[PDB]
Amino acid sequence: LQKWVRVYLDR
Amino acid sequence: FCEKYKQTKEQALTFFQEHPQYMRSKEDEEQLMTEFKKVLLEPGSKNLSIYQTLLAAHERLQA
Repeated sequence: LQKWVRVYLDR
Repeated sequence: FCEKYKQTKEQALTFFQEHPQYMRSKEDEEQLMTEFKKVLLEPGSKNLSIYQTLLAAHERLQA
């Protein structure tokens, strides 16, 4: 999950 | 920010329970991450929830 959250928060 | 994070993780979890193939399959997870970054490169992607972003990315693979 963490990779999805960390990519999303950097958009 | 810390609460915003826990809530973004929860939303992501629900999408992956709705679409269990992605947490079972390396190739599928890869294709989805490729479309996910492409959605996030769209103008106004800041306005999407993570659920909306994940669903858009999955719909781009169903296309």
